[PDB]
Order: sequence, then structure tokens, then C-alpha cells
Amino acid sequence: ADFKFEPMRSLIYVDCVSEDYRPKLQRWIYKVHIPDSISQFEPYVTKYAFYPSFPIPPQGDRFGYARMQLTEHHWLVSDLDPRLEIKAIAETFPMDVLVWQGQIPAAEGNPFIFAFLPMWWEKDLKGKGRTIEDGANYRFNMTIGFPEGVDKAEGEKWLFEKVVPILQAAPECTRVLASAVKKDINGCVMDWVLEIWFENQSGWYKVMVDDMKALEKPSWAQQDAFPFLKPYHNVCSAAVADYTPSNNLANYRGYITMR
Amino acid sequence: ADFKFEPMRSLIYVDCVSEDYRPKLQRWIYKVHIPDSISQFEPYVTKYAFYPSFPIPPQGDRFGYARMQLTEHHWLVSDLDPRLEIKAIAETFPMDVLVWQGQIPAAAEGNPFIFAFLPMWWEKDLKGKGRTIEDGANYRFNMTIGFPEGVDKAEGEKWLFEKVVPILQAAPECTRVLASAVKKDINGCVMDWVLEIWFENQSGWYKVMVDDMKALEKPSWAQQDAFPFLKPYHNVCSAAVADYTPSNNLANYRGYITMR
Amino acid sequence: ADFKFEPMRSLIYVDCVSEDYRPKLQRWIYKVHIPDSISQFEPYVTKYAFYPSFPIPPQGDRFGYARMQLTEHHWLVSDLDPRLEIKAIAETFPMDVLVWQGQIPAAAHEGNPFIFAFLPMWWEKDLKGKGRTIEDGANYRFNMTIGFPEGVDKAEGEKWLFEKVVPILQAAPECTRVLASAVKKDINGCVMDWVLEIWFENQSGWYKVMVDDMKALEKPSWAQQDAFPFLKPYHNVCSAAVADYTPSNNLANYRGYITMR
Amino acid sequence: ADFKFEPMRSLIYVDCVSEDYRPKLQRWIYKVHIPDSISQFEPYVTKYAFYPSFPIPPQGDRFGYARMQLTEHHWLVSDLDPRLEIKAIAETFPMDVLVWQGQIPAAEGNPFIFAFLPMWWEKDLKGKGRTIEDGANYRFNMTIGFPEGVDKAEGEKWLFEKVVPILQAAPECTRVLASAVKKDINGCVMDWVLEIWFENQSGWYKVMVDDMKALEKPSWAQQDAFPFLKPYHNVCSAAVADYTPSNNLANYRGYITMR
Amino acid sequence: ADFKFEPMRSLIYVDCVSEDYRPKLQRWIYKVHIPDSISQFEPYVTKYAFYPSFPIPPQGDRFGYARMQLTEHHWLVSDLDPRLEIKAIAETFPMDVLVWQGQIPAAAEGNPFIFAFLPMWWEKDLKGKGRTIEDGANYRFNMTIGFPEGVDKAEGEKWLFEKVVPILQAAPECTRVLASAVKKDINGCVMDWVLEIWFENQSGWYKVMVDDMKALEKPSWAQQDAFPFLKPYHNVCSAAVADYTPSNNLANYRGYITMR
Amino acid sequence: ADFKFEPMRSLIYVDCVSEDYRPKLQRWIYKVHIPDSISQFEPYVTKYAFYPSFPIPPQGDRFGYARMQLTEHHWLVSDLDPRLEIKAIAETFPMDVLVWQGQIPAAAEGNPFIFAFLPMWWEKDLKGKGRTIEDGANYRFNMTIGFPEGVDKAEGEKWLFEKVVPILQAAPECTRVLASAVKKDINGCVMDWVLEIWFENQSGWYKVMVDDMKALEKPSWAQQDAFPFLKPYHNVCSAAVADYTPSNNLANYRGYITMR
Ligand SMILES: [Cl-]
Ligand SMILES: [Cl-]
Ligand SMILES: [Cl-]
Ligand SMILES: [Cl-]
Ligand SMILES: [Cl-]
Ligand SMILES: [Cl-]
Ligand SMILES: [Cl-]
Ligand SMILES: [Cl-]
Ligand SMILES: [Cl-]
Ligand SMILES: [Cl-]
Ligand SMILES: [Cl-]
Ligand SMILES: [Cl-]
Ligand SMILES: [Cl-]
Ligand SMILES: [Cl-]
Ligand SMILES: [Cl-]
Repeated sequence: ADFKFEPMRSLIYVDCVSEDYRPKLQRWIYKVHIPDSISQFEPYVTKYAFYPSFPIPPQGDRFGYARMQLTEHHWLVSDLDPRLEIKAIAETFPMDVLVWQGQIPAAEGNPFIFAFLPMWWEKDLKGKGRTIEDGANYRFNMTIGFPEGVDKAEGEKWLFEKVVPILQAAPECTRVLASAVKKDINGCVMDWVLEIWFENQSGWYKVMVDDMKALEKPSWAQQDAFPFLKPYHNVCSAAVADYTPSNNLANYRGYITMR
Repeated sequence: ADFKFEPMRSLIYVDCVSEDYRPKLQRWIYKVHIPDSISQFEPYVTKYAFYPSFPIPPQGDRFGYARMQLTEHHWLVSDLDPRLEIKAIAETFPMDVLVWQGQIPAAAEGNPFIFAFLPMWWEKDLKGKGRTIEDGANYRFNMTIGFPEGVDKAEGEKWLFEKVVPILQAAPECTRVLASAVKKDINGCVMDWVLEIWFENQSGWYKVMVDDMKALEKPSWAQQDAFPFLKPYHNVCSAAVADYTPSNNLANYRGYITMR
Repeated sequence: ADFKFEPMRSLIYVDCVSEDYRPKLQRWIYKVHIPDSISQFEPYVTKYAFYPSFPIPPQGDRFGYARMQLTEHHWLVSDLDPRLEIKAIAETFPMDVLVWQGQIPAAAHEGNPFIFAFLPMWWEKDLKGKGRTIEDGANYRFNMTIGFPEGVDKAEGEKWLFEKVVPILQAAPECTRVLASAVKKDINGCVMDWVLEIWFENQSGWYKVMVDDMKALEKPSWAQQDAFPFLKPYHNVCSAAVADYTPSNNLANYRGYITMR
Repeated sequence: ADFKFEPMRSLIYVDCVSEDYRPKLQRWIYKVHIPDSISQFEPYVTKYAFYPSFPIPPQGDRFGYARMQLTEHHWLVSDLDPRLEIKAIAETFPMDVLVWQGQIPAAEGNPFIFAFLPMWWEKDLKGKGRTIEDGANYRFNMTIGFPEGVDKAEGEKWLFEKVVPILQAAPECTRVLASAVKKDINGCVMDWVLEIWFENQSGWYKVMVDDMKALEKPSWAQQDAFPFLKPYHNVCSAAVADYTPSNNLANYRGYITMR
Repeated sequence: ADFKFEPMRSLIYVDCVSEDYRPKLQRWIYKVHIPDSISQFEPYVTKYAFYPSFPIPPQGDRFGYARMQLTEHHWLVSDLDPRLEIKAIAETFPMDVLVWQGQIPAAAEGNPFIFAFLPMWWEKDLKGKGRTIEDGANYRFNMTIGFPEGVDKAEGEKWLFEKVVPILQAAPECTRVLASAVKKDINGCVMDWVLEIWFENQSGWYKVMVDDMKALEKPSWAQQDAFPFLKPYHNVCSAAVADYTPSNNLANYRGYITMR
Repeated sequence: ADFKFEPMRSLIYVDCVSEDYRPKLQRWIYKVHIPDSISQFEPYVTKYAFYPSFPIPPQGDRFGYARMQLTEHHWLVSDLDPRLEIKAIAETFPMDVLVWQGQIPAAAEGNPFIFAFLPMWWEKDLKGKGRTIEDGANYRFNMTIGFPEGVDKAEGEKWLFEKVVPILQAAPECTRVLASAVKKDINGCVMDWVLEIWFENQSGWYKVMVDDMKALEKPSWAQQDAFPFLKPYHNVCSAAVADYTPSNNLANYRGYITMR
């Protein structure tokens, strides 16, 4: 049968739950996971990149901050079509990776969050026309998923009519972009991905912590302050730079070690 | 909603209207425009290349000759889908680029920006089928034309293929003729056809495209006295290019490295 | 008119019928055919690679063994759409190449066909070895394509392959992986019906299974030779054994025909 | 006149003194500094790489911890030959970079530390034979230079009598390498570069903080605890991974920005 | 015996004497000459690049203007050591290349092959020290001169640096002046100096190198009436080039991929 | 202390002694050995390449035929300087690699690891000077020999150049003969000469190296009855290779990507 043309961009929010796991997790990502992944999807993924997270900002834990990276794929077909389950060579995946990322405790873990989006942002809510000449961005990418029982339309209205205006009003915030998560692909619990730019960590904190104190706590709140969602389960985020050297289909040359 | 699979090749005809602008325009193209462009479309454009124009031949101005280059994209989806208007980072674009290229006069008339979408494969192979790269170096004259307002498109097509092309077919100096209809429906381009017409060199191009074409009758809709009978830069644009470019940008770009 | 999105993987079985032709054939492949091919399809082929064949194993001739390579493309559109026949620059392809590959006879007083099999990009049947990773070790990957002869009912052949042949693969502890797909016959009229890939540790393991263990099979009535694969070499069966890795991943790795000093 | 074949490895310890400067500094490094540098030295530098620093460990400030990266060059000729001062295009270097790196203070500035070494380590003090298969390393590279007035042979004797034995005895320490800094190139105040590997940050701390508490404080000490040297002036360091994606002569493709 | 470490930059001034030869010469350069070259010297040349020439300016013929490109190598060893004469595979070099470049006539006295070795770093920085790429696009005019037979080299030098270079220094149109003595010991090159002189554009180049130079007295050894006073293509060669080239051949070449 | 500039080319003759070891040896070479190697020497090796051997020809076993590949490095400094013994990360090297290559027997005699350093340029060009790539595909037979213990080296050299090479020159099937003395001082290699001898193909190689060589007298030091008269794999090693390899590892390696 036919395979549907389904161009999409996906994001995976990759945490590292203890600094002692960092070297191990980073090695696996760069020495093992890169070549396994390219080997599988080179013919139908047009871009595969990792954006290392900036250092976790103050209170970043409450936003499900990914302390390793964002992993980004651009797909031409849906990775969730059942026919794609078959692979000649499966990924090398030690169970410890799940420990390093916090999906399982060492002995509740946090879920694996893999959000599919259209390739192009659906809503441009502040900063249209910004160029790279306008300067370096502190790009805070956040995904959120309303808790069970919350009407999605109610959640949407709160996001766009209460949360976003506070971003728009902040001079520290230079860009706001948003898309709905393509829930139909893989059952992701997330509903929205937003990306919110600042000049710097102090700007992020001023807006996302201080200015947000002005919001009323919703009745579905899972924590007392914005984002009001359970970290790592109903909100994940990362702050990243404009540029990454890990544009892996173009730039990988094997795991070359320092002398 | 779905995005349509729409594989296309497009061409942009990039002029440089004064030699004094060449260094600035070329810098912008190679230092600024490449990375901005790659940054936007890497996931859905499979090839992005520039083909620098050979030196303008005698009387090339009458053919809307692009004195900088042809820019070529191969798309998997239509760049004019309105959902593609949203971009995280917009292109860095000094207004002077438009002066350098002739879209706006410097401080009588502007020339339009000509961006023609085509199928990835030529629709008509009218001379030279089977020529390979071992047969020799080509002077590849790519020309796009658009008939003026009021001219019936089927009449112009008929003229093109029954009066103009037979002259190319008869000339031993012309080694290849290829043609496609412009996909009008993507972006409202005024052009109707893109042709590519190969010669051995500039002198061959001239013998055929200037001297042999003198035998044509001037059409009633002509906007200049001689072939192509179309208003330069508005209803005809062109460039002569080589078979090869070093600027295959998605594969070969390594940043703006400067000569020592 | 529209062009249909048709993601596929294709394999070409490239033989070299005398060692005296190897240098010339290899030169043409790497010096002439690579750049000609990339020049045509770069915008709509996402991967273009060559997998050199391991040395032909004992009795490999009976399996239509490709002594040069497998050539692999991953396509986004069908190469057989008639609109794709038109090319600005055609590829340089002398009839000598067909001699070297065994498609035509070498000098004036039967050829083997050109086998170009189109497949979905993902294997349709995963029959043994599911979950095998690269960490499990080096594979001797035996890729084979078969086509039942004229007048053999295709469902009958399928059933023989999957109910009589594959169980022998399953029982051999030497065989670490069996994958299969149906050939997309509709694209180009290819006479092959199935492509299988069957992994071993090494040549000895291949031989043990594909020669010794297969002696247990009854000879089919349609058989074109006495022993498995029971099909006419190069015409109804072609194969190659290849490694997990190739350096000739041509759209990423090619830098021109640089010669040794 | 002739140019001398002078193969060397150099290290620059690049700090980022406030998180607010991180996006700006990182942009300048990857957008501006890479192409300017490649443009000058491509013909006589065989490797040019950046190794981003792991997160600053507890008490890392006392070790002159570089919070951006180590910058590494491999040279075929001495960059300090006066003939090399002439360049067709000079680098684009705003003064603000000096503020971001702490060369210009927000009390006193920190010096620009640029140490030249032989390409090969001079002393293999622990872990000879270790391969990449043995696992991920937390590579702590530290340069030290003894205070003015201190005899270099005295400093050396202290280092070898008192410090090296502790590193060798600790099970947490899997590798120790050292080289003398080439003084004669650029007047660098540093005297040694050491590289000391651990499994992780916790192992680093146990050895470099807890085990070192047994040392007596030398008479020339500029701080109370090991390394006993003035942070950023007489000691600089960074912990890095085995691999970097920023192998710039091979891997750079211009400043491609995230979508 | 040992090989001497001899880091050097060389420049070859490549002309194209008729536009009709341009497709053939360009093809040989990019299709045949690149891979033969890389094949021979990859282990001991750290950079190999082509800088295509900007359009020949008015009166550029009098400066031995290279209508194709500058070819630039960075060597770790001297290519003229007799031990390097032995090569497994010799380059493919049709006699027609000598015609296209003007070393011999087609069927026009021949012009010599000018291959100038230099140190990797400019020896004299005479104007514009500290200029960065941020300061703007440069029209980089690279010129090599060799004084005629019989002329004392010290006298030539003093004229160059006390009469010629002060006119460049005085001109606000000239943003950069760099110079090196040619390493004549390597290959017997007839040239004595390479200079690179930057302007904003062709108009600036003309104002300085034609108009401002009219103030110079004609020397007694002059081979033509106006500056540079030297026989074009024999005692003076040059090219105007951009800051950047896409043809950084050891990094950027991917074979001779042809346009569709 | 100083490091001496010592540009050299080295060859390692890599055997695979049983076809059952091929997939394992090949994997180690490409998956494990390439990155460990590049990690160590990127800053002072300018080229690192593998040339896979063609199929062993009839009687090739008598020539110490390397059934895997030639490994080729171009060095800027001597890898055997004792300062280079120290390495941050040592290469991953399982004992089995020695079994696969025949250095140690699996359970009849081991063969030595042959690693021959040479100057970057061939010292002697004895046939076929001027041959270009346009002249056609070559079957390049690279052979190293070392005279047995007790044979005076000058006597061996005399035999090689006065008796063996003339047979190569007499054969029209032999299109090239190149030779260098092995730099024995670097690492104690027991080999004395590396030759490269080209043919059209295997049948040409056989005609010359087996049939034509029957005319030679057997030397008193012979270790086997026929040419090369030297103990296979101990005093002669060789491989036949193509002109091109895709395994130019410093430029072409992108990690161990596995077939789908
Ligand atoms: Cl922690
Ligand atoms: Cl919930
Ligand atoms: Cl709370
Ligand atoms: Cl009109
Ligand atoms: Cl109409
Ligand atoms: Cl007119
Ligand atoms: Cl049949
Ligand atoms: Cl039979
Ligand atoms: Cl801070
Ligand atoms: Cl203190
Ligand atoms: Cl002309
Ligand atoms: Cl003269
Ligand atoms: Cl005159
Ligand atoms: Cl012996
Ligand atoms: Cl014998």
C-alpha cells in the first residue's frame, strides 16, 4: 500500500537527572545513538539535530527542564506507521539510558515526551520579522499538556488569553511562536509547543517567574505557580541557542576523541 | 491539515545592474543569503544552487540578461503555501539589494523579481536528446519568456514552437533545446515558458539568437524590434551558464572564508 | 499534472563475469556512473549507495551471485514515470559495460538480464532475529532475489518459500536474521517476486545452511536446476553477500575520482 | 628567511563570567570567530576545536573553571613568529568579548591564558593503556603557574612530592597526564598543564576537594585550599567530554539557525 | 635525504584569451585539473583554491588581466624539488589548454605561464592595517610585476615603493596595500613583486590605477606608455577578485556534478 | 626539544587469512580502527586511506598477497619518535585481530606485521613515465620485498634492478614500474624495496609475474623455487589494487552507518 507524505518536525525533551550521569548519557547519545539513528532513517528524515540545553535557570525544575538537550527530527513520513516498526538493525539501547534520563528510578519515573508538529509554526504571536541580525536569542521551548479532565478548549483559551498576553507585554520577550501538538501520531499527552525568546536567563526569570505571579491559580493546577503543571509529566522545556554544531546528517564524522 | 507533495524546480534570474555593485551584491548573496536560506528550508528543499552567469554577450541586454547568476531551488512542497509564511528567523535583507539587482532604480523603471516554478523534469526535449557530458562543454542559455497582456497564450505557444524552435533545430551551432511551461498557479509569475538552448560558445549563441532570428517576421504584439520581441527584464529574462557550479549550497557551503 | 509521493528502495544486482573486466567495470562505476547518476537524481533520491560483494562463496554461481556489487537507491518518486525519461544530460553508458556485467556476450560469434527490483523502504516480513542490534556482531548479509518461472502460480511459490524454505533457516542456529519483501512488480516489470536477506556469521555458515541443510528439500516440479534455489542462475535468482557498512554512500561521501599516488 | 617547523598544541581557557552573557559570547564564537580564524590559519593549523565545559562543579570557581570552553589549536608553525602579525583581514573582535570572558571586570580582570604545549603529552602518570572502550571520561584539564618569586624547581617538587601521589592513589582518578608549558613562545605565566580524569563530578570533588584537604598550605599559597593558586590568574581549568561536535576545520557549515 | 619544511603560498595567473574558449577552459579546470591536482599533492598542500576574476575592467588588458582566475596553492614543501618530478599518474593536459590560456597561438605572440611563489604571510603592510571583514566588501586587485631585462632590481624596488605605492596610499579609494617579494630561487619566475591593492569597486580601481597614475613620469625602461609601464602578460599580470570563493577545492569538491 | 619535519608515506599489507574472518576483520577496521586512528593522528597525518585488494590472483599466495587491503598513511613526523608513544586514549585492539590477519595462528606459522615507511615520492620511475588517468584503468600490483638474512643488500639490489626489472620492461602487458627503497631506519622493517608494477588486468599480471619470470635463474638464496624466490608474507608481501578508493578516511568517514 501507499505511504502518506507527512512532513513533520518532532521534538524530544532529553533530561539528565544527575550530573554524575552526564558523561555516560552524552557518550551514548554521540557515540552510539547518532549512528544507529542515521542508519535507520537517512532516506526519509531530512534533518536530525541536537540542541544542547543552556544551564538550568533558577526554578527551571518547575518547568520540566531538560538538562541534556532537545532532539529534533524532520520527517517526510510518519515514524508511527506500523510498517516502520520493522528494522534490519535495531538501536543499541542499554536500560541505564532510561535511568540517566529519569524515565525509571535507579532501584515514578518521568515519561518519554516525543511531540510531533507541523514543520512550520502555526501562530506567530510576537516578534514577526525578527532576523538573526537582531542579536542572540535565549530560546525557551516549552511543551504543555493539560491534566486529565480539563477541557482542551478551556486550556487553549487560558493559554492564549491569560498566559500569552503577559509574554506579549514583557519587553524582555522578543518572540512568541506556537503550534498544536499532532496528538494523532503517537498519543503524546502534550497539547501545545511554544517557543518564547529572551535576551538571557535574567529576562526569562523576570517574565516566566515574576510577571507570571500575576496569574490566578487555575482549579486544575498541579503546582502552586505557573506553569501550574506537573514537571516532566505535563510540562517539559529547554532553553537553547540559535545554532548547534550537532546537525547530525551533515556534520557527523564518527566519535573522534580528544588527545 | 495535510501538506501536498509538490516536487518542483524553480529559477530566479539575478541581475547586477552596475559593476560597482558586484562586490556588495555578491557578498550579500554568499555571506548572508545562503545561511539564512538554508536555515529556513533545509528540511524540505533537496537542492539549492547558484549558477553564475557568463559574461553578458553582445546584445544580451535585449534578452534581460542576468549579470549575477541563476538561483535554483528544488522543493518538496510549495513555498507559496500560506502556512510557510511563518518563520522563526526572517531573512536579513538590506533594501539596497533591490537597487543592486535592478528591482528599484537608484536615488528610469524598476525590473520585476522573476521567480519561475517548473516541474523537476523538462517537459519537451526538442533537440539533442542523448547528449552526455562527454560530448563537451556547453554554453547553456536559459531563457524565460512571458507574452504581453492581451496576447492569447495558445497563439504565443504556437509561434514559439512552430516559428522559433525550427530555427534552433536547423542551426548546427545549437546542440540542445529543452522547454517547460511555467507553473503559473504557484506565485503568479508573468512568465509562460522556460527554455534552455545550448551552444558551443558565445559566437554560436550570437549567430543563432541574433543573426538567424532576423528571418522571423516581427509579431504584431512585439515590444522590441528584434527577437525575442519582448520587453527586456519584464517579459524576457536569461542567463548563459556552465554545466557545473561549485555553489551547490546544501552540500558545499562552509561559511564565508576570506582570502588571505 | 501531479507527481505521486512513492518512497521506495531499489536494488540492482551487478555482476562482473571475468576478473579481467574488474578494473574497467569498477572504473566506470566510480569515475563515470556516480557523477552521472547524482547529476540526474540528487533532488529526489535521498540515498545512493554501493555495497561491494564479498568474494563469491563455493557454489555461489548457482545463486546468481553478483561478483561486483549491489547498487541501492532510495527514491521519493517512481523512476519509471514516463515524465522522468527526459534528462538534460544523459549518462555515459557504453555497451562494453553490458559485456562486463554479463548482460551481453563479449564478441560477435545468452545474456543475463538486468535485474532492478523495487521495494518498499521497510521490510515487510521480519521472520527471524527481530531485535538484533549492531552490538551483536558483524553480519555476513546474504541478499537474494527470486522469481518463479513462467506458469508457476505465484501463491504456490510463496507458500513453498515461507512453509518449506524458511523453516530450514529457522532451524539453523547459524542463521541470525531473515527478512523479506515482495517485489513491486508494477513499477518496471521486474521478473523477481521476492527479495530476502538472510544473515550468517560467515561464508561457512552460509554454505552449511544454503547448500547442506537445503539438500533436505524436495525438488519442485518447476525446478530449473537440481538443487536449491531450484531457479535459473542470473535469470530467476540473483544474490550477493555484503557487509553491514559501505564506504560508498555516494551522496554524502563522494569527492571525485582521486587516484592513488 | 626560513620558517621553523614547530608542531604544537595550544589550549585557551575561555570563561563566561555571567549566564547573561552566554548567548552573546556563544554567538560570537560560532558565528564570527570561527570563520575569521579559519580564514587566517587554514594553511598551517591542522586541527581547530572547541570543547564546551561541563557544568561548573562545586568549588570549581577556586580552580579558575572556564565556564564556556577550551579552545584547542594544532599548529605547524609558531603563531608568535613576528612575520605572522601581518594579516590581510583582521579578526572582528568587539571589546564586549573581553567583558563576557572576564578580561575586563564588571575587582580586577582575568588574564587571557593561552598555553602552548608539545602535541604529545610529556608524562603519563596514571592510566596508561586506557582505551575508549573502558568508558566515558570526565576530563579535568587544569593549568597552573607558580607565583612570582617562587622557584620553578620548587613548584615542581611540590607538585610531584605532594600532589601527584594523591592523584595516583585515588581509585576515582583513572588517568593523569602532564606537560610543561612552552614558556618561550608567548610569555604564558602557566608552567604545567595537567589532565586528570574521573568518572564524574562526584569523583572529581572527592579527590580535588576532599583528598586534597590533607595537604599543608605552602608558604607561597594565594588561597587557603588546594590548588593554593589565584583562580583565573595562576590556575585555570575545565572539565570536558571525550568528544566534541565542534571540530571546526572538518565540521563547520556556517551559522545555521534553528527553525 | 631530508625534505625541507618550506611553507609557501603560490599564485598562478590564468587567462582566457577569447570568450569562445571560456566554456572549454572552465570545464577542463573543474572537471579534469582539480582531481588530477588533488590526487598528486593532497598529502603536502594544505589549501588549493581558485578565485574567479571579476569582469575585466576598462584598460585591464594593459595590466595583464587574467580573464579566468587566480589559482592559489599553500605548500608545505617546495614543488620544484627535483624529487617531486616523479608522479605515479601524470596530469591530463591537452595542448588546447595552452591555446585557451594564451601560452601559444591558435593556428598573438604567446604569453608565459606565470607561477609566483611567496611566503604564506605578506611581507609589507602599507595601508589599511586592522581592516576586518566587517568593514565591507573588497575589490581586491592582485598584481604581480617583474622588471625588464637590464633593469637593476634595487632601482625597480625603489621606484615601486617610493613612486608607485605613495599614489595608492594617498587615494581614499584605496583601502589596503599589501606586498611581498617573489621567491625567485624556487622556479625562476620572472616576477619580482606581488601586490594586492583593494578598492570598493571597479570605478575606484580605475580612478587610482589609471587616472591618478598619469602623474608618474614614464621610466626609461618603460615597455608601454602608461602605468604599469610593463609588457602585459609578460612582465605584469593581475586579477580583481572577491573576498570569498566557493572553490576551496580540498574542502568543497564533490566531483563534476552537472546541471539538470 | 624539536620535532623533525619528516614527510613520509607508509604502507601496511593487511591480510585476511580465512574468508570466515572477513566480516569481523572488516568491521574492526571500519567501525573501531578508523576512529581510534584519526583520534590519535589527525593533527600530523595529512592522508589516511585504505585500498582494498582485488581478488587474489592465481599463484598470488606465493607473493604474500594481502587479502584485505593496503593501509596508507602520509605522515609529517616520524610515528616512531619515542615521544609519540604517549597517547591519551590507546587504540581498542582485540587479540583476535592478530588471528584474522595471520600474525598469530588460530590454534600454522604466524606472519609478521609489515609496515614500510617510504618517501612521499617514488624514487625510481622505470617504465611508463607520463601515463595519465586518461590512459585507462590500472591493475596496480604493489609488492614489497626483503632479502633473506645473510644476503648482502647491494647484491639483492643488483639482482632486482639488473635481472627482475628488465623482464617487466620487456613485457608490453606491464604499463608502469615504480620503486623506492624502504626507510629502514624508522622502524626496523625487514623489507628493502617497495615496487609498484601495473598491468591491465589479472591475466596480464599472470603472464608477466608467473610465465615471463620463469626465465629467471633461481638465486642461491631462494626461499621458494619460483619468482619472487622469497618467503611469502615474511620476505614478500603484495596487493593488487584499483586507482581509486572510496576509503579516504580523513575526508570521507561519517561513522559506521549500517545497511537497512
Ligand atoms: Cl547532580
Ligand atoms: Cl493528569
Ligand atoms: Cl507547588
Ligand atoms: Cl504587458
Ligand atoms: Cl490566453
Ligand atoms: Cl527595439
Ligand atoms: Cl521462465
Ligand atoms: Cl542442475
Ligand atoms: Cl550568573
Ligand atoms: Cl581563600
Ligand atoms: Cl572574445
Ligand atoms: Cl624583458
Ligand atoms: Cl603603449
Ligand atoms: Cl631470513
Ligand atoms: Cl617452492
